Amino acid sequence: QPRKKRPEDFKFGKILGEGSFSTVVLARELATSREYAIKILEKRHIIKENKVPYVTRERDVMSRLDHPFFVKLYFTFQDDEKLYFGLSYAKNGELLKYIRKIGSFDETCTRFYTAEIVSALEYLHGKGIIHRDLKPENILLNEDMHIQITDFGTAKVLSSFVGTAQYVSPELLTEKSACKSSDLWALGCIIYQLVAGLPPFRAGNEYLIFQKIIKLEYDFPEKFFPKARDLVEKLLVLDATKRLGCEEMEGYGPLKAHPFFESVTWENLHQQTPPKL
Ligand SMILES: O=c1nc[nH]c2ccccc12
Repeated sequence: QPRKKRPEDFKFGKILGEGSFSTVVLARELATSREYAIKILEKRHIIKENKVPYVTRERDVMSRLDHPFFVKLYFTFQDDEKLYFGLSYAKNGELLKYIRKIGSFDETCTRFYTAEIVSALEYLHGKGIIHRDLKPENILLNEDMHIQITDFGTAKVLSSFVGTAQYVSPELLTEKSACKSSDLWALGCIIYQLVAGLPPFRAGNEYLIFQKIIKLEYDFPEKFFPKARDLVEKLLVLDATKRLGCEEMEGYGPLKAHPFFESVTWENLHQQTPPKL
């Protein structure tokens, strides 16, 4: 393998994202002129707040991913104060940006992007990995407008944590337990948001959102594609063992065979040209 990279190998540019424990900065490697999104984490702050297990798990999960619809981890290094993770740069930003820009997706764009997300989840879940915080903010778009799912700090590897309120599955609120089917619940919220323009469970504060989620209190706009509504109803199901895609429903085959996806070719989505948004 190549000798470890270091900060001096790059010219750092603009900040791409900021979290409580990390900052992602666009960087151009001098020897190659390649651009990477470098996630930078301060060792002191991680240790102080007991985040070592999360940072360790994020790195370890990313190392295992080798699929076009996921962030790729190219390299890591550290200096005295900071860890550096070299990630694929998703030039077009967040799916959420496009939702806002255009309001809501037509049926062809909903179908295509939903199919990429389902195909990515099939790969992720086949590895026994659960994302636990899936949402349009961490579904990025590459230069070619294919998805690149990111943000694995909170993932779980199948042999505690609660993600973003609007996408939280009822079982987390009633058990503190997660599973693959929790990602599928989030998928149901995302589809709904692509079609309606907004997430299904909304309210003034988290407490009230949580109330709506555990009561399955949401509804569909009249202009909701009927087949997409049927799919969303089969995903937003309080009983986690009855969600389309979960093991107790015999997995991804029946999900991928849903009528909403009739015209989808599953085998080579990454090779297909995405519908203009
Ligand atoms: O461009 C990115 N690629 C991977 N992860 C990210 C996280 C935040 C902002 C950008 C990125």
